[PDB]
Amino acid sequence: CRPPGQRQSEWVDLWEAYTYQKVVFIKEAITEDVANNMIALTLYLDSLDQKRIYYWLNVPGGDVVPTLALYDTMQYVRSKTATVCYGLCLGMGGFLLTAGGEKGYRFAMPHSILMMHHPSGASRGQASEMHIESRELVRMRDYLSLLTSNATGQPYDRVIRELSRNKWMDPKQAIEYGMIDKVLTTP
Amino acid sequence: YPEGRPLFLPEAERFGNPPDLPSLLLQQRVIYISMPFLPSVTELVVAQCYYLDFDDRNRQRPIYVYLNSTGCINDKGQAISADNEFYAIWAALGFTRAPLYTGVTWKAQNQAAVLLSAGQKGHRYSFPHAKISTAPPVMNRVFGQAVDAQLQANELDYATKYYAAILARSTGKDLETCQKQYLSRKRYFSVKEAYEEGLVDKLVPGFMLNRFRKMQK
Amino acid sequence: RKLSHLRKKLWKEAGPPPDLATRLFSERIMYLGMPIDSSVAELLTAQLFVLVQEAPDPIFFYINSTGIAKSTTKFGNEHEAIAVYSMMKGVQKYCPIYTLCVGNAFGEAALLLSAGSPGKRAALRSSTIMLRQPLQRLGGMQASDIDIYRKITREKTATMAKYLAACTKKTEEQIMTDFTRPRYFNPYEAVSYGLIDTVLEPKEERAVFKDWEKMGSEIADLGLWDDEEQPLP
Amino acid sequence: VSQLFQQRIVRLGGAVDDDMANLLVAQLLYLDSVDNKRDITMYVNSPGGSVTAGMAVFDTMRHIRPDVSTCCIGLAASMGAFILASGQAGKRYSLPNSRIMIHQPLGGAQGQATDIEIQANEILHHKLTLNGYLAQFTGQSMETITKDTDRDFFMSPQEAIEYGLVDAIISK
Amino acid sequence: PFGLLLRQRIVFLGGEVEDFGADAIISQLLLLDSQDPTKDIKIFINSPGGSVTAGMGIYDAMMLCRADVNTYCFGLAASMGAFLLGAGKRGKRNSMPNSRIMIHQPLGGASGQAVDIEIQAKEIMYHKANLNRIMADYCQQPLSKIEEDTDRDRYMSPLEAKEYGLIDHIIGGE
Amino acid sequence: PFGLLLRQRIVFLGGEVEDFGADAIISQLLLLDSQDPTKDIKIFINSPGGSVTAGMGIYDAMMLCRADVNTYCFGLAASMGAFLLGAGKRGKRNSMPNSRIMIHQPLGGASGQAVDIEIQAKEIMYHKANLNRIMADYCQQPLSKIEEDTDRDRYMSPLEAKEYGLIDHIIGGEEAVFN
Amino acid sequence: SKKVFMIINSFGGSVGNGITVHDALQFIKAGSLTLALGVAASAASLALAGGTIGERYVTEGCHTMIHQPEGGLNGQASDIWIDSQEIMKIRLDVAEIYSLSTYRPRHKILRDLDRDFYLTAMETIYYGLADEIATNEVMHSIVEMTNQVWSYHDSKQERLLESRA
Amino acid sequence: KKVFMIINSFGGSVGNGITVHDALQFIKAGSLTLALGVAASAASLALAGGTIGERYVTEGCHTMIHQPEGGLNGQASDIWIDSQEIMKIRLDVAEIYSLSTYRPRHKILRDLDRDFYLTAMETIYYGLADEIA
Amino acid sequence: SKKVFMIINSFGGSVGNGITVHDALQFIKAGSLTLALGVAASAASLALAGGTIGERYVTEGCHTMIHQPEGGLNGQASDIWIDSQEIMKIRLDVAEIYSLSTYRPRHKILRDLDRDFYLTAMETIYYGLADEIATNEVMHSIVEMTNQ
Repeated sequence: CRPPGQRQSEWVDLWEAYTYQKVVFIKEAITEDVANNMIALTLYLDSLDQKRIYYWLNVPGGDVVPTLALYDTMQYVRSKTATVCYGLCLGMGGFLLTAGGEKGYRFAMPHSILMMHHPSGASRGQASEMHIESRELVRMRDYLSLLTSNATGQPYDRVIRELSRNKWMDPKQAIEYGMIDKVLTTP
Repeated sequence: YPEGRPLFLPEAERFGNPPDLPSLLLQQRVIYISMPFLPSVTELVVAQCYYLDFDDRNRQRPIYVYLNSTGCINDKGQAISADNEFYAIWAALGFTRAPLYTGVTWKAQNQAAVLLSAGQKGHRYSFPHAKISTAPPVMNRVFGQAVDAQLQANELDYATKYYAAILARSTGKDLETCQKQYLSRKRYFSVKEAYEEGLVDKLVPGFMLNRFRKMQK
Repeated sequence: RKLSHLRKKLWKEAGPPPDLATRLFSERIMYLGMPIDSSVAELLTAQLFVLVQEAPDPIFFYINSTGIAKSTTKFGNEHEAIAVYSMMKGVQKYCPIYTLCVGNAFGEAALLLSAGSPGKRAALRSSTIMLRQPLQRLGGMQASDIDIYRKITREKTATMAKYLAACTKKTEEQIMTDFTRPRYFNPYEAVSYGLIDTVLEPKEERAVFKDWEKMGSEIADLGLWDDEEQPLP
Repeated sequence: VSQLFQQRIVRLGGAVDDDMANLLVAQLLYLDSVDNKRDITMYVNSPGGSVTAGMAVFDTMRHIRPDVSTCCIGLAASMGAFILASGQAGKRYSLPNSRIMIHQPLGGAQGQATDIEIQANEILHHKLTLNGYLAQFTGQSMETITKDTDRDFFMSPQEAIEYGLVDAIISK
Repeated sequence: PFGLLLRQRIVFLGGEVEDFGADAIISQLLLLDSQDPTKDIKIFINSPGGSVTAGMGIYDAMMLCRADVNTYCFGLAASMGAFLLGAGKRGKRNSMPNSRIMIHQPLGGASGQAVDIEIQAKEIMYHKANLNRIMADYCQQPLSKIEEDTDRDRYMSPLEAKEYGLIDHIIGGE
Repeated sequence: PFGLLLRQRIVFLGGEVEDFGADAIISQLLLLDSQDPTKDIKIFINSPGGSVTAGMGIYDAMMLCRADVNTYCFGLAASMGAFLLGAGKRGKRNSMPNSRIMIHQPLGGASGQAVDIEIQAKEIMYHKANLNRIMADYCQQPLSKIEEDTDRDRYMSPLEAKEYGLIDHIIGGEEAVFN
Repeated sequence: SKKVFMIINSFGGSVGNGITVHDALQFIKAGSLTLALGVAASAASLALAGGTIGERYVTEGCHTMIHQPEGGLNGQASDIWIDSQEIMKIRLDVAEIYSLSTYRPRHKILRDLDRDFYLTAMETIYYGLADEIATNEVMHSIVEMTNQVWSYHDSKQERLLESRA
Repeated sequence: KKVFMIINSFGGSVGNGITVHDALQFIKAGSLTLALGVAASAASLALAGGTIGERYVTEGCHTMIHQPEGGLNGQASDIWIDSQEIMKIRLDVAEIYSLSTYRPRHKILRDLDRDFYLTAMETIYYGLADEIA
Repeated sequence: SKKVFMIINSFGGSVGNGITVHDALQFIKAGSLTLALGVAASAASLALAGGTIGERYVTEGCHTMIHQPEGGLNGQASDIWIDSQEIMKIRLDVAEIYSLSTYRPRHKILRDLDRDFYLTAMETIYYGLADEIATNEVMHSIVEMTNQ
């Protein structure tokens, strides 16, 4: 998916060409690097003007802190946000799918595969260090569960019990569960 | 289609400065040899020489050759490349027309020391704390009969006599003398010792120390 | 003079360029978003010199940094943060520098969070501002280094305390007593301490209360030895 | 080693570690259990070692009942040299061509300002203790010994005779 | 040389405590309990510590022995050799005058996610509570300063630790 | 088979000489001396070098032995085996007709602060002087010539060495000495 | 104008390279303002010392380091000796530089080289590596100097962009 | 005006084949899909994703069809959950093949079981392709 | 420029590449002036001998080393045998090319490819692989041709 596609007058790269139209393709699992690039892109796109930012996600997973940073940047910008799911949204990608446009602007392709699970993490040290890290990670689970529950409309206690293991969904299950809002078809 | 002729500084001052640094130095007729004499440096220096003697109108504007390389031998004394990379550079720098000024920034060692000496008399520069050193040529480990090692000894003796010839022409000494003093054992020269023996001739022009400037202020 | 020519640079030079870095530098936005290191500090100094030279117009500084590195990976030095901080303090009298914390700002970046022009210094409500335990995960020295090492680490730790009191208007004794364990503030606690001037609440809030999880059942009957059920929320 | 071991020979060979120190300590304790009077001799050939293991060996040597005569063969370097210097007075021998080195402790540290400062002052503690013991063993003052241990001090066996580490040479 | 001491009822708890070494020591202590329910068992300690699981197993074996258990410290007893050094009988804990004793709080391993990390943090809080309790029991010290000193790794000379309470005698009085 | 030879007062020093290898040989020579003081020892040297420290340890052991310690080089004796072979009793050093004898200086290095570099240069220079002084005494050649020769990288046949003063007899009667 | 600006924040680097950058700064005929930020080890300290006297600024939290070069040798006995002579002559070179940049006695400078010696801003001024402590007002003055020097090129660029636009 | 997809892919993850199939169906003007040499599973899905009537295969081309692959790791219940999704993937792939080949879905599942190779003519007959180049 | 100047300095390369460059240089209509700087190993010696005869220049300090093809090969006995026969055929190809470039008999060329074979400037010109010492005026004129 490299070839620069022609723009208004010149040859510009495919992903830069997309962002010229506010479209932000996220295609890699969210590591520090991709998250920083997408946070920067979101901030600059909101800088140009305020129309709307569509995020097309193919995320197969990712790390928790960078994903929450990207979420907070999406919420901070003036322009609204819509998230479409081309391919699949797993874990923190399935959390980003519930990060933009609560009012009926989450779409998914018909065979997109959706998955949510409680955020992972790992850290060791002293005893007290493990206390501090464990308390922080429990705070993180609770925050992401509050966000998931207020995004989908499911009870907080239900979400806690559901996401402890992996949770997989077809787009029909995702509409019925409240994860997304519409499924893209030929139109 | 049309033959695109590279236009040079007298008529190219109207096209602005070059974008990056190596293009700047090439335009100033400076060939900065900052990296050991690998085949890459040889190729690049040959191309720079070919471009510089390509369309100089007067080809008397000297070519500057600043050195920051230990030549064809690695830091730990074992050859990193061969003596033929030096010959190719040296030969190339000879097929031009302009006087060849050479200078040392920090280190001119083992081949770059010879190439340093091989500049114009009266126009070899160094920084006042450059370290110069001359060592015998070194081959890299190859396997075989006594005949293969004898062939390598013959090749290394051609290389040693070559360097001794250049150093004799530069330092103005007896040929076998220059072989004995420099190439016989790995010997170090400060800037003053190197000047004493004809290795270098001057510091870089305009070199003035800081507290010296202060006390002339 | 130079306003119309920032405009002209936009017209001819700074509109076409593709790199997101180039577009951001056109928008006077400096995104510190990576363990701050030597390369990052030199880049930020170059950007900030050129941004001064463009105009006395303001600068936006987004900070999503995990300190000089994560505690599970090799650290750098504390001198990159001091270099960037000194550059920012020198710049500020001639150019406003809004400094905004998206995500996280651990230790060194916290200084870079607090070094924005007063009154223009904000962090998102969902951020964390960590004054973490001091420091140096580099452990490759010997005993022949001990005589120097103390006179470095204090030399670094105390330097930070000083700079932090020149950003929070506090007493360096408090900052020294607070270093001893990583103390990470909420945005409101940060404004109380002085690290930031405002807190950026979102336009809309999503997360609600979860206190409806509390049980509230009666105290256990004195004649009911509870079993060993160890549950999870 | 057993062939030497039955001869009341304990080999401190090679750079010391905690496993080598455990082996030395077990040998010394067993040999003291066998016979509390008849002497133990101990060949020293080591370029260094951890300070704690050397301290363990030195204390085990001290408090057992047989005198642990130390004979240097080859080399003794700054932690094997301290062990060699700690043999029973009058019974610290050297081979005529062996060399003796003394120099300061070593080791790394990592952690917070507090933890690595603690490692720093424990290294100072090692340095103080070693200098005090060396002053006990040679007879020179704290100042000369501290200057000597400060920088790599290579010495010949004879010099060590008049500098107190060794008692004699085996030219016999 | 070790086996020739194992007939004189001596156990070397040298080197870092790990699963295999601790298992070996537990087996030796079972054997020595088997041989004679009365004769003294001496344990020599030289270690930067190790697992708190294995160390607690060694502690249990030491307090299973119906025989007396002496502990001697050679050089380094650190964070689990200190714990097992103080575990000898009251009145029979010894160290070399130049031995270093350092007290510390346990450390844990890593498997999984935030619920699993919860599980492990509960483990290690329990272990820290238990180490503090037992250590403040045989040192005859309040839990306050044991919690205070364990959380800061500070090496201690044998006279200093003897004033603390870990050891009962120093071999030489020095 | 080495047990029977050790009973016959024959000690083998073969392969690279190292610290532990030295300690083993030192012990064998001390055992052979303390058992029997009047019967000679034979040490066989086929060794491409070694450590100067370990080599001087073995040399001290050899010079302590009351029982005259002959040496019999076979194959190689390179720059540290050759010194030990030259440290047998005068008149009782032997070599095979086609052994190769090398005399040469040691290598070395240093790192970090050049204080230790100057100390290592001083220690390598000590090794040079020490070895050469005793080499000159037993080769019965001027110390200047020995210092010059110990510089030059070169093998020699046992005929050249027997002329040079190192060894004293060639086992084979110089009938299989090949150049 | 054309007075070079060096910005120095470097925790290491071979000493010979610091000497090279020092001399390079030396042969430039106009001035040379060197500003050290945060740190300058041996190489970067030699770079800092090479600025024009009156324009070697060091920031308050900057720590320079005088120490002798760290090396490693591998070769024969003559190679060991000749290379240790390399390193000792380099130490004397650095002592010469620090005297001709600080006016301190070369004996004391050589002692400071012997054991790695860190210096903070005030002491770095005291020995003679830098002239002024770069406090905030000094830093303001430096960015003003950059403003004035860059503004000539800026005006050239102004006129060119006026033509193009 | 019609996306003309040249296919020559010895392999790939099946989920990516599904994703490319969805992307193909997303655009409304038909898609031509010409397979060369080989079209394995992740590309066999793409080949079956072209416009019925405009999917071509070359005489030399061979078509691979197989069930998805996966590695799992974790507790017993994690393994159960992950097995359930791989089964969902296999059922979806069988459904896509059924839509393109008009053949019993259970039969297509039976044929997926092991690695399945089709010559160009068997690719035509099965239904993944329509014509021969 | 009705001549293609080809500047040689390369320490080796598979001999098949030298054969390819030799054939190409012998195929193009335009002349060829091949200059050797420093060294010309196996493939470079083939490329140097490949230029127009009479315009194969070599500097005073150049060396030309020609060695027989060296290969490596694993497998069953028949595979080793077949690859062996092919490598011998390549050795004969190279010997014949040198024989036709230098006019020496194939048997004296094959005798020389028995072992690595170094030749100086005079030795190379005598042998026939090059034709003239490269003096400064030579590519004075070469550069002037590229410019005129």
